Amino acid sequence: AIAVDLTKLEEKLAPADSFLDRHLGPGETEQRQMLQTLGFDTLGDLIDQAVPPAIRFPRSLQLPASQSEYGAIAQLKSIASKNQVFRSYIGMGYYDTITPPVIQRNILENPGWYTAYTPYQAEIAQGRLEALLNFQTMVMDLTGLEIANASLLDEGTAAAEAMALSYGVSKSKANAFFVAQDCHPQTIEVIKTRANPLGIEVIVGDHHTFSFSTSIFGALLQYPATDGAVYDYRSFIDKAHQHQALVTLAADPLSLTLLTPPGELGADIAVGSTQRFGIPLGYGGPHAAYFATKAEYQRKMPGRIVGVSKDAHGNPALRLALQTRSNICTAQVLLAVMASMYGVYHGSTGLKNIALRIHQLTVLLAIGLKRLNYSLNNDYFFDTLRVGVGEQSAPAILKAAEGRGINLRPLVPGEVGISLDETVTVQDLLDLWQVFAGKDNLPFTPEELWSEVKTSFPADLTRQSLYLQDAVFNQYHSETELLRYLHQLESKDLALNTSMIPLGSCTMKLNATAEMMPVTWPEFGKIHPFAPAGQTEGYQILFAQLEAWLGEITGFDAISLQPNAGSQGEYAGLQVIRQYHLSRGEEQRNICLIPESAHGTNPASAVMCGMQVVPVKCDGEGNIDVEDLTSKAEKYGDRLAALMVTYPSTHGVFEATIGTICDIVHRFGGEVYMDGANMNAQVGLCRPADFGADVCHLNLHKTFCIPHGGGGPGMGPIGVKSHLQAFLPRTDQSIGMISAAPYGSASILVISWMYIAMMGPQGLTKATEVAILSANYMAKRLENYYPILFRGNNELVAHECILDLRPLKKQAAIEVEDVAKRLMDFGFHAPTVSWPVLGTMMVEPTESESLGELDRFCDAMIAIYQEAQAITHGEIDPADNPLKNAPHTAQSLICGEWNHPYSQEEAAYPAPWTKQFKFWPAVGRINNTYGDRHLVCSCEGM
Amino acid sequence: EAIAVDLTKLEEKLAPADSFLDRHLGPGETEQRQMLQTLGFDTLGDLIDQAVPPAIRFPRSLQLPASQSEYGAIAQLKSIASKNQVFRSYIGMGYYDTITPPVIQRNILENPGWYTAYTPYQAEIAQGRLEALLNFQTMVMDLTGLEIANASLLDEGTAAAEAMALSYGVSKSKANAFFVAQDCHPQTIEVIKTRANPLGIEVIVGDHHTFSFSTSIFGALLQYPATDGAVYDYRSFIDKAHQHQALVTLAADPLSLTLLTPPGELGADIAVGSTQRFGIPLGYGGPHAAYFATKAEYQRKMPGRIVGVSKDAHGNPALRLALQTSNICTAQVLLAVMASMYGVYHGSTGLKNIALRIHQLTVLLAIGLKRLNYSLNNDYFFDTLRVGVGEQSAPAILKAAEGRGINLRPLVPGEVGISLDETVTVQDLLDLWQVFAGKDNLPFTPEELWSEVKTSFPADLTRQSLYLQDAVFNQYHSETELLRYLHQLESKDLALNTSMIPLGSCTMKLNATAEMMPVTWPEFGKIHPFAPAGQTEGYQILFAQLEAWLGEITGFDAISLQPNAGSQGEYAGLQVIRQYHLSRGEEQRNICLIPESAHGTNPASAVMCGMQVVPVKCDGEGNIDVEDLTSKAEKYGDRLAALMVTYPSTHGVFEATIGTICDIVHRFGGEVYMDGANMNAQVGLCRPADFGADVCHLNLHKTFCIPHGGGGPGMGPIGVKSHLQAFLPRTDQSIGMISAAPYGSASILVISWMYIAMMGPQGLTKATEVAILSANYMAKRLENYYPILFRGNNELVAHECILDLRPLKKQAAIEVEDVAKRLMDFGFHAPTVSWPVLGTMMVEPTESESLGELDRFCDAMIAIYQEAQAITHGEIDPADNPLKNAPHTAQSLICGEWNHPYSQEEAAYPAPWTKQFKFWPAVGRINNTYGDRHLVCSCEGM
Repeated sequence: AIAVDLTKLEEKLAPADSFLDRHLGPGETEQRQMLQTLGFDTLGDLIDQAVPPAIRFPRSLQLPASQSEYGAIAQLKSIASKNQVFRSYIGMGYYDTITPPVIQRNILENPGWYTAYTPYQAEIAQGRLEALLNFQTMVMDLTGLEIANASLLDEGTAAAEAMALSYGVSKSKANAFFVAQDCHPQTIEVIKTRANPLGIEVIVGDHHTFSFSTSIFGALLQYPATDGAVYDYRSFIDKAHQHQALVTLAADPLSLTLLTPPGELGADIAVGSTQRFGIPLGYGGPHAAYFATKAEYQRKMPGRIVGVSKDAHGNPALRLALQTRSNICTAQVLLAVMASMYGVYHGSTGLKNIALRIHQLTVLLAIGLKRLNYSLNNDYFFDTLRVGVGEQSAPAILKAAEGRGINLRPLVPGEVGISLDETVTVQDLLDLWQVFAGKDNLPFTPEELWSEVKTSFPADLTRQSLYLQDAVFNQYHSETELLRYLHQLESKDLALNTSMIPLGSCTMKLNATAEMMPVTWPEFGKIHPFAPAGQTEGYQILFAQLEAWLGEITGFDAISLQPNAGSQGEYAGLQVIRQYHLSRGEEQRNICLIPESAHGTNPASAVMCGMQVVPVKCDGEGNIDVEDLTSKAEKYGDRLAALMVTYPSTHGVFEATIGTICDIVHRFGGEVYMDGANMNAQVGLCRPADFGADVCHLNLHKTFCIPHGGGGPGMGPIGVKSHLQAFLPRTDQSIGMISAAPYGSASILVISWMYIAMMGPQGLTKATEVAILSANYMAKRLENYYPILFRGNNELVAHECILDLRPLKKQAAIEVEDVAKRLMDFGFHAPTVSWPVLGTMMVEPTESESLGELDRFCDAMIAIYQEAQAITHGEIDPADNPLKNAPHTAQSLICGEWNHPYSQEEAAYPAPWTKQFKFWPAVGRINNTYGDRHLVCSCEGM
Repeated sequence: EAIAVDLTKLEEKLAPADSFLDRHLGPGETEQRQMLQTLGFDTLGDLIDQAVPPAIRFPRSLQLPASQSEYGAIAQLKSIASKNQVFRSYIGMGYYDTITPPVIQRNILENPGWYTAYTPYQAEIAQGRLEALLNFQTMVMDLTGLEIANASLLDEGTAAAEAMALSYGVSKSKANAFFVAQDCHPQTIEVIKTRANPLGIEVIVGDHHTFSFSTSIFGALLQYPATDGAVYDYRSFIDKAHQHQALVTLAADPLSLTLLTPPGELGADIAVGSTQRFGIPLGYGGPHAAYFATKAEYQRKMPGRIVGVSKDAHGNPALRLALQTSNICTAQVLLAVMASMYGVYHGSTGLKNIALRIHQLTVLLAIGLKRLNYSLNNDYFFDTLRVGVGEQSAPAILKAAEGRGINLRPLVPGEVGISLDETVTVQDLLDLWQVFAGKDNLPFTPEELWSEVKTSFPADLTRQSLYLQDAVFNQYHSETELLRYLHQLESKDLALNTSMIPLGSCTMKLNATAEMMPVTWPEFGKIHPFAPAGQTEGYQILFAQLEAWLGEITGFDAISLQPNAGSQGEYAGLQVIRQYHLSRGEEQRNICLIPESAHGTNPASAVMCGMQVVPVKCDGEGNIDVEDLTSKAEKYGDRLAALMVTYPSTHGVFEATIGTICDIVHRFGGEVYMDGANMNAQVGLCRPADFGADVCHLNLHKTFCIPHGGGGPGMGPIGVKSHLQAFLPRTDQSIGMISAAPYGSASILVISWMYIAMMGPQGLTKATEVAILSANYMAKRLENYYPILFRGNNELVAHECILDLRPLKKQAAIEVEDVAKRLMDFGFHAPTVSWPVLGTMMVEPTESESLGELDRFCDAMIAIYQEAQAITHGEIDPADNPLKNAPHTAQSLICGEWNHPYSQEEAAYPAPWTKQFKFWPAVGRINNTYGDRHLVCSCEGM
């Protein structure tokens, strides 16, 4: 009414700063130029010919009008202010921690560290690869095990991965997995949810009293336990081995500075969270989980691993190793970088002092509580006490704590848990004692307790082995030293603050500063995921709005924000479809149709969901073969569970048959799952639910601006129709838990909230249309040099195109890898290489890159084409030329004798923009086969 | 408490926590012991006893709060900050809220790559900030319509005082009066009067309309728009002033100049103002870059620094500081960079739209206030209304406003001022109307007023000329584009995130992340400097603590935090001394003794203070000649105002005679002023007040961690003895105002508070001691290669040493400049060149740099020594060698023919560390003489 009058007044005013104009690369003049090149009169005409009219969304998205960056920040601040930052001593796998300011500013808030993606092009990712190598080394050192990966999603899913590995290397027919009842309860739920579709029996009970009478293939033990108790697990481990089972310890890595580590205990696998290595609570995440095991299991290791290899010059160089190896894809790289830098900055001595101090404060707390006549049940503990208070006092104690802004853990009636952490001071101790005392004057003085403190553990739990002894953990302890180390690593990596990284299937669009800013507000970053609901009302509002907006964008009736990667979204989606068929009394439906062009996460997820994968052929033009789909649907009619489809296709094509395809699947009793990684071609133009999908996931780290983080973090929320809503993961019928935290990595959800709020309905749709314009523009510019492999109706692509480089191989013996490395010399990260089609490149510019930048990339590809033609025409040595020898380091050009049939200038400055700004490749071409032959995954190798 | 001290004893029993001192210091205990052994001492304490004269050694610990961790100090400051209230201030008076584009906040203001280097003395490794400054000059020239502009001044009022001084210098008449319009901002008037006082300049303050020109003036200052908002046509006043041989300065709001006819077109001779509202936080006063623009004829008369376009050795364009009576040194570079990036990001169209919108909202506001029967006094305005409400209503309106978190400006009884700004929304106007209406239901609807708005100005005030038409202001409007432009410029510059910058007299120590963080908390950054005291209690506590702490460190009885540079500190100190002599009835005391080794700011400040400078000899050993001092003090006995002394000397030496020197000055009736730029050799070891200084300034941006900013911002607080306290600048006896804001750049004072709070008394003293250790270590390493020019008693230096490079000139025809450029090829910024002694380098490592870093720098100097020896010995051409051809760009090594008697590898990788990480000089050696000959100070030239 008045808001309406004001809104109308505001529209009369001179135009304010529109975030849309900062998010888009091409402005209106640049857009018109691109349309002229394509032969289209208007953007509307292009879009009307690209998107099949039938699936087209017939109206504007119903979303709030766009806000300025300033206004959206103000609105979110108001929301955030409703959260309450307590001192949470809840524990359960999340403990407050001090992020060193230098790491917060120069990594977490530095787009040089958070904008690149998975290190597919290793020669221009040595910086984050080194940080990941440090992460692996820290994990190996602390756990006492032989190999570790470059992170998993969270503790619970890492434990589930340990269950999967154990099942896979089992010698027996055992079908049961033992889970100690004192694992964190969310871990137990994640495990059960993963075991269910596989028919694995999960036995949950006291590890002291497990009979080994039912055969098990593995066991999971918590160290220290969820209630804080430290046990000697050696005899359990011995018996498990006698019964042909592997043992996984979920072990707190900070505690391992003091306690005998899994490796020395005889454990086969160790998992856990590195959250308390300086990563914000984040109301659940993101935090890098670790996974360590024996070298003999390396081929079964989930996720990615950094290995030390050598380059063309014989110099040490890092790369992702053993890539032939779970459905995990995007992981938690940025947070693994942060955790390893926490280890670098603190060193072995600093880390140990952090744990010692925590343990001393906990022992002191215990002594004081004993004097207050409370019962203390943990014989030994690291940071966590189990306190017997009685049913009558427990609620009153919890309430008194809350009165002082403190949360404790309700365990069982009459018992309360307290977990201390790096933030705890002696003043916090006093608060706790006064809360338990029920009065401020205590029967002891704090200092007098110290003489009674024994902080030692028994010999059989006392660690003697050293850790973090490599120079990297000792050399960078001044702030200035770490600043410089971070800077030198960062300078090796080509990220979005340098040039466009046109990775097909990845959507490397703008990660706007205003979107990133709220992630580190304490009101979002400092909340424990299991804090009482009364303290998290701001997050509640954030979730409700995001659920509504993503529901409107996808057309789905219900949204789950829990899954913390695309892979997890797919898995959650298939789990809900499975639960749906069971709810109908249709237990025999386990066939999952998957087109041959699908992302590899798809069939991996289906198999984890107990489904049998049946491939569906692609036709002559690369599209889903409808006849073949129909034939297979008919054949598996009684058993059809699902079709997993990506729209537009992984070929970058808008198939007009998508509706017909969904009808066929439904006709034969299946559900339709849509992989939503290509949603950047859809938003505002079409909605998955409207054309027949029953469920989809979204990659917020592709389409909705969560940064690529060097390979994580992501979020993979799912949308479902009403008939599936009852089965969504918990926040009688739920599938259980998919992620360890109820809302996964909640803190980063503010990024996508900010994007939607600043773009508004017209803005979001314009972004999609420009993403499509730019993809078609590059295809048009390059089509005479590299065949465009797949095109849709009207000869248009969607948001990405595939360039066929196979002719270059035939004509000049030039490999796709050669072109990828040569682009480095032009100052560019290669697009997606050899997926979904071997020997090709899939290029996705997104809407955020300017025409000048698109033209530079096209000009680079055209120059490389002309270099390849020189080889073809025999105008230069086919084995010794810039393509074969790329990337060219400065040292390779400047040092030693130059024996090539081309100039150093041709090598380093092959385009004029490189003489304005030169990005230097840090190492020469990395020998891939050598690194896999000789797996070296720790700093000892460098 | 009691209990508090008991918690302290307990905490001390715990395992050692992360201590900020160990992050601040470069060398740890092991490294310190190694350095001490090379010096022939066992302990640092024993070395310090020999370095500092026993007579002046502070005999106890500093009385300061015990050190806090980074986490604890942040928490303490946060609780202080929370006592400030962030209102919507429409106070105006030269400060207007503005939106700092998040991308600029994150990637410049919060990026140590932009804030850690200092003045661009070595242009070849500072092209990035030099370009940003060129953009700033261009922006100022375009908007003001004047021919030249500098690279920033300290604030608006001092810029106007600089304009007064320029006008005085060029006047040929006997005119002694300067006219200041009474509608200038009142703080501007007081700064002007304070500067005019010691020079005997008559300041006439009155209505410009009625100034008679009867009294001869040399200059006039007019405010545009006026402080009460009114926009006047100043052409006729300017014409009359010129007929009376006076220069006219307009203090002109640069945002308003997107709409209003600019000073140049009006006939103005000089334009000054603040660029604060180009996206710089209010900062409770600063820091903000002021501008100064004038006609080309007055170019050798311009205060401050200016960037000019020149060319390098290869003929390519390159920037440098050009044209090397004002005392200004450190300016506001970082904030000039921010303001220029605001111009780059918004462009001419964007800036104009921001101004148009503000003006439209202001016209809307006035129309509504009129409908409410209020009197609107400004015929024309930009953003500021003068509202007649009557004496009775004014207090109730101001209070109602405060009730909604709004500050208005009390002008005169019965009149209220309102200045709108970039943050203002239609919702804010509604609040304003309701506050003035005294109720929420208005007799009009917001939108219905729009038909009445006439936002045009008369033709004589309407700007037609264009601005910001250069490509740089058009090409970077997407966030991705600006991110990449910022990153490219940043990459050209060598800052503290790369390597040590051992600039003598500059103290390039750690600017710790924890110190920098609170600068951008809204509770510090978003407060108007003239907000009511009730809203700034957090700042009140901050100032009181900093004053107490700096008082304890210096031994002085009172501290003024107002002066916003070392130069301003010196000037404020001499003003207080002058006022002191006046208060005793001793008007004839105007002689200022100044040793010949003093920083050039010293005599400039003395002259601005109406004093006659008398030099004092420095002896053969480099020290103040006590016999000469005594003779000059005797000779000028009855006229002696002051001695300005630096301790330790500008030669880096603790003179044992300092106390005797002070006694002599006092004996002859003078005061002692100490230049405190070398306080990094003093903290905890001696105190100026204790050995006889009456007043000193501190450079917070040297000794106390405020970052160097690429050449600003700084703060120069002064400490005085009790007998001078009455005369301190205002926040019957005060000297008036030295800075435009009562606490200068208040927001950056949190940096020094954080440093002191985290270091504690032992930490601060250890820092001083390690700074002395490291300087001595370098001197010892280098002494057989480069003569150490001045040493104290016991053969030790203080915190810096002077390397004599003059023999190289005699032997090899090598200049200091050659060595400075060659260091670039080793990855180092040169130390201080040719000051205080021509042909030498003064090296100050500070305590924050590691032994490894100190050793790399010494090793580089030793390799250069050997390169010079090769020339001396005829082993390499004396004209064609790496010293003469430095710095070497990558392109000069890679492109074209290589015709040198040394290899490209010897040029680019002269030391092993350069093969681990190489910093590339962006340009070759810049031609200095050519640049000054052909002064080009705008983007037009490059």
